[PDB]
Amino acid sequence: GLLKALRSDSYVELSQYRDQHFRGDNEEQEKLLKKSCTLYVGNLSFYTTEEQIYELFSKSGDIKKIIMGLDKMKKTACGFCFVEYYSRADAENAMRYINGTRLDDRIIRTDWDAGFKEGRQYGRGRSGGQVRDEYRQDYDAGRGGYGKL
Amino acid sequence: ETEDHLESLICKVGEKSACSLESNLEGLAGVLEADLPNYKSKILRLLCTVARLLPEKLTIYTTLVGLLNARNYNFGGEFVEAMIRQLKESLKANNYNEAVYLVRFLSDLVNCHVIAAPSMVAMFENFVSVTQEEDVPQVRRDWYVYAFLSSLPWVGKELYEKKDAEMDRIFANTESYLKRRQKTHVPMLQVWTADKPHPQEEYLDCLWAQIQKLKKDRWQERHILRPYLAFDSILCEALQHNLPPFTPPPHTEDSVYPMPRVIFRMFDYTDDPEGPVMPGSHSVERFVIEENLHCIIKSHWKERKTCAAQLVSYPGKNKIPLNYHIVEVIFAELFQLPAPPHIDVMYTTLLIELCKLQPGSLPQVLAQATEMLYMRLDTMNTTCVDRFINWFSHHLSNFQFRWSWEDWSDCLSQDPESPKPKFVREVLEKCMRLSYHQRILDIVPPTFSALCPSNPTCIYKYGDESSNSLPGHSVALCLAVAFKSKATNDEIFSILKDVPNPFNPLKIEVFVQTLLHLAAKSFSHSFSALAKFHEVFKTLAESDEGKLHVLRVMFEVWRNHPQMIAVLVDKMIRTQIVDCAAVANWIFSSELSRDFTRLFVWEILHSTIRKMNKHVGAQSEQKNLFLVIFQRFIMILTEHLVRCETDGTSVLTPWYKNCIERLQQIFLQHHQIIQQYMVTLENLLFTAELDPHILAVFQQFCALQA
Ligand SMILES: CN1CN([C@@H]2O[C@H](COP(=O)(O)OP(=O)(O)OP(=O)(O)OC[C@H]3O[C@@H](n4cnc5c(=O)[nH]c(N)nc54)[C@H](O)[C@@H]3O)[C@@H](O)[C@H]2O)c2nc(N)[nH]c(=O)c21
Repeated sequence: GLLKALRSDSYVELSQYRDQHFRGDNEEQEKLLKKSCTLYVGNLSFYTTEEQIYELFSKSGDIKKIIMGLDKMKKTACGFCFVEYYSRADAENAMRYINGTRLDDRIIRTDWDAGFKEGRQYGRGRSGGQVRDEYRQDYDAGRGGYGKL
Repeated sequence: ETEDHLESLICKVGEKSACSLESNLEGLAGVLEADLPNYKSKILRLLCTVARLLPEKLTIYTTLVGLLNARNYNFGGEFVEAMIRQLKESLKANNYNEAVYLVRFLSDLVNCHVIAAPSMVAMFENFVSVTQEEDVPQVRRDWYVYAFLSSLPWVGKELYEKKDAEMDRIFANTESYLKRRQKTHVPMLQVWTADKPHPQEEYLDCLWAQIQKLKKDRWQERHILRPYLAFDSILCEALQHNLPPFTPPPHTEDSVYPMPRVIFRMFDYTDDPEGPVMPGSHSVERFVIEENLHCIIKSHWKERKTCAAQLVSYPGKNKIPLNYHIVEVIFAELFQLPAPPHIDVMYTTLLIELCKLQPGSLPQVLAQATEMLYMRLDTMNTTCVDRFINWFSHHLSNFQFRWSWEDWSDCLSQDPESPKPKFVREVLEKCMRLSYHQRILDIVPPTFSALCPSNPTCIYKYGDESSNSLPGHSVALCLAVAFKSKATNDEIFSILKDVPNPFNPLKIEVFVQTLLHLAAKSFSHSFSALAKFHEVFKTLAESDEGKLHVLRVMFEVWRNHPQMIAVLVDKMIRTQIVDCAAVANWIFSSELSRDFTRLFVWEILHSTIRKMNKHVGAQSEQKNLFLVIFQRFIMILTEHLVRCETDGTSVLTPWYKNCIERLQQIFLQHHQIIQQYMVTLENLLFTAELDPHILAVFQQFCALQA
């Protein structure tokens, strides 16, 4: 026999985020999120390299591919990436133990992703970067100073 | 009522509550009784479930079951009967670890007046009797003895009081058995070979010494919480049941027993003078504390924040230096051989959650422990050193890489190949991978400069410096133009025809030198470069020599960037540019002999073996990969030994330590799989003809299931 209490795996649960560009029914989006091997990683430094992301995320398993987030305009690093694993299990351990730890001295946040599609590697903010950075207020050195607009 | 509510009540009892534990137990006893006429079946299953899945809460549930037996004798009887069925069912399925908890549960039930002592003493006689069976694995005898001895901290006193003659008899048999046991496996499981300051003991010899002390102390131990002692009036008047004669399930071909173990030990009371006195290495208190903590982790390893909360809220009869116990148990897990109970990175973040929870105390202990681990590196096994390296560096990257390096200045004057200075280099290199070259150069004292990793700069043979006299010099510079111009595969082949043929090595060299050089910007460039010109690769390295030459050149191009070397090999294997066999032979090649003792080399080899493991159908290729690896290990190890016999020098050199332990690591990290090849290995490679130094590793490995 088993116990429900021991099944607790809160770090692997879906978050509130939903891709507002996803071409399909929300049901189909969650359906993909639950079998996904891809993770969205946020709050990276603009100077954070792909090599650094490989070293950190490989601790939970073998990485198939990494896609860096780029400013839709200047095509430079804008602070986020997608890490795709070969197996769900390795993607879960990253959600369990890497999410919320440091990378380039910043606390990053990981989230399940429905899957990569061309055009998704670009910030959707008006100024080209990530939406979050459009109306920011603070002075984040590792994120391009002030929040643009 | 919903069975869900019933489960919640049983699962939550004993947790944080305004009322006393005793009160809550009595309360639940009532509820459970009233719901017996309609949910007795469900209740039986639930109690049996927590008995085998919540060992850390053992005495909480035996007490509950005790109170119920007192109220309903027949219910108590059906619970025990259910427990025995579960025990057999568990043994039947090779779930021996789970079975032990069931055995301790039945044992403690004696203190709850639910099971007559005589019944337990008899069952244990049949347990120890297993050591007398013929033609069975030592690991089978071990488990039954362990299940017996590890139950004593709970029911030892009572059993000795009711049947001291019987018990003296069982003990005598147990001791004679422990005296003839084979100890071949020990050298392969020790984290340290040094027996100073703390000997790393074989688990059964240690548990026996602890039991001996408990006995000498008239079976009095001051740690275990026993809720039932508060219901003496109620329990001391309940009818006790008699267990049927227990016959242990015979050994079979399908039987798989737990591997033997070695007790991790790094602390004693002198490491915390101003805190509560730490129970010694040979006291049942140390055993019970670590057992409970290990179980706490087993139950909550998935939720790091919760896991840290449970460890820190661990209850005990008397106060102990909990922080030292928690830290020691975590390292005992990380450094366990063959492997840790859970994924390595988990321990890194668990330690961070513990630091956030106890900011004023946990951090000092951790730093202390880190210092001790560093100072004892000289005899630490290679597999553990790697994990130490990977943990410490990852840990530092979460605290701005701050560390008092001058504390380890002793390594500056030692032989570069020594454990300590090597550890520092490997750690700094690891730190650079999570950061960048300058960052690491600026965090260490000037005195450590030399120990820092060289700048991961690419090396192009036909760059500016180069002369035009070099073979292929023109074709190389030609390829450079073609690549910048988006040439196709056919165009690249045509350009390569202008290369003389010494399988053409020069064609490969110029092609790989140039292609890699133009994609040196990032991993993605190199990856896409390998993919785009995948055709040229397959053709140029269709032969084994070809694959071998590709790796050789790639190594000459990125020898300063180990991380790049690794990810390139991984990609070349996954896309068939080269195969695992080639990579294995490349690892033991002359061009890599100077880096043979470095970490990245073995990280690549293991990633290669794992890829082969995940490849279904290709079982022939899997066995051949192992055959190749062991074959090369035996060649170089033999070569070293023969030369030491001649030249008359000592065998135990830093190089030897690495190589011999890396061979050991192959077995440890893949003990599960290699098992099926075990036979063939003994027939063709690890024969009696081998030098004992090498054959010994193979025999220690077999000892894990002998
Ligand atoms: C955070 N992300 C981002 N992504 C993926 O990254 C790519 C680049 O997209 P980005 O430029 O970050 O743009 P988004 O569409 O991802 O923008 P954002 O969610 O920041 O805002 C969208 C809208 O939602 C509003 N909003 C902000 N905060 C809240 C809130 O607390 N509640 C509600 N209800 N709404 C909120 C904003 O005002 C705005 O109108 C791109 O590919 C993108 O998909 C990503 N992917 C995953 N898997 N997970 C993530 O967390 C992210």
